[PDB]
Amino acid sequence: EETRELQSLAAAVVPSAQTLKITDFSFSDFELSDLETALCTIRMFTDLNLVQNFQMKHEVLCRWILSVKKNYRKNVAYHNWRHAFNTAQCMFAALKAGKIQNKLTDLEILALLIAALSHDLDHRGVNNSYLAQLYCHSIMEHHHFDQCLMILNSPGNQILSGLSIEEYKTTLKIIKQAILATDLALYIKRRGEFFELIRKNQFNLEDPHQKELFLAMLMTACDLSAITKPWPIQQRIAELVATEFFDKNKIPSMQVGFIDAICLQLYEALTHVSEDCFPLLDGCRKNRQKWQALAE
Ligand SMILES: CCCOc1ccc(C(=O)CN2CCN(C)CC2)cc1-c1nc(C(C)C)c(Br)c(=O)[nH]1
Ligand SMILES: [Mg+2]
Ligand SMILES: [Zn+2]
Repeated sequence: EETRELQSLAAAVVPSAQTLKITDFSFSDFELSDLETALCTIRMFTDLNLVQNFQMKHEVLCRWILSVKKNYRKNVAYHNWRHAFNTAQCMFAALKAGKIQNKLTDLEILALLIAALSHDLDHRGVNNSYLAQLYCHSIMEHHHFDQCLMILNSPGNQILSGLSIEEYKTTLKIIKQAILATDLALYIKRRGEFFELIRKNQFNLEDPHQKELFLAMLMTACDLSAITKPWPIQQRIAELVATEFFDKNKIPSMQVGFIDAICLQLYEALTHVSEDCFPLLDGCRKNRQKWQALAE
């Protein structure tokens, strides 16, 4: 059943980015099979020039995508492969349609796409604590990175084998920071600086410190990007979140609070960095109006 999936995936035609709607901010996966999401993932790698620039063999990338998909848990309502897949599509869309791609290096883009796909690996649900104890420091995100690394090191799955050891180490580090950044605690701590810098037109991507901060903010933006979706889609994703959160009348005001506290300023900030990411902010504002109206 596994080689069959690999055989079938490796033998399929990969449709264009246009055919697959993968450049749209309003993209939805509900109508896609797992196979189809795997094909969209290949297309994302190829059209970001990653397959070319890093000499990835087709069967290795296919196997890697399948390993990643398999290491999410289907029984988890929201934090599963479709969430990761959606997070990466949003990354792809921000890079392409959002014109973020030109601001970054090839290695940065490679790391971000891998991070996006890998950032919740082996997640067991927000209400699960499976522990050995010992608090935070982003323990879950460290686990996700560890799972990402293990897959990258797996026989037949080494899509980074084409990089030199120096490139490899640099990219692993970007991937690690990128995944660690999806800890909402780290986002809240590092937020203010990002907003402060933009507030004064002080923001500059050339400074390595600010580049790294931006990559962190970008990860969170894609991670949360379901609340930017067209209303019929957001309503449905919110169903999944609600299901995992309690594995419904207070939900509208929760969503408004979430949007106000965490989402709005982020998407406003992103749109400042790049005008073309505006549809994310527009979508987020549109969902605030819908949720608020429900809250009465
Ligand atoms: C849909 C069912 C209810 O979901 C939520 C409920 C509450 C929250 C909050 O963050 C609420 N608190 C309340 C206190 N406040 C300062 C704002 C933050 C987020 C969510 C939420 N989290 C997420 C992600 C972080 C998983 C998404 Br995506 C989402 O659409 N909603
Ligand atoms: Mg996470
Ligand atoms: Zn996530």
